Amino acid sequence: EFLEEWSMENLEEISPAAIADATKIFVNGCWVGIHKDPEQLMNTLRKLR
Repeated sequence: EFLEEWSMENLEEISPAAIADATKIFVNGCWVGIHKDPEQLMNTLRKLR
């Protein structure tokens, strides 16, 4: 849930010509989206943990 309100583009609502310069987000094995700013997402997830 938290990833989807933190602006994670899903797999169905995206064009594959905008996936080269984006980070693959996995959760527990399955690929669930991409993201365009992985450091603010990363330390935000850490300070929520």
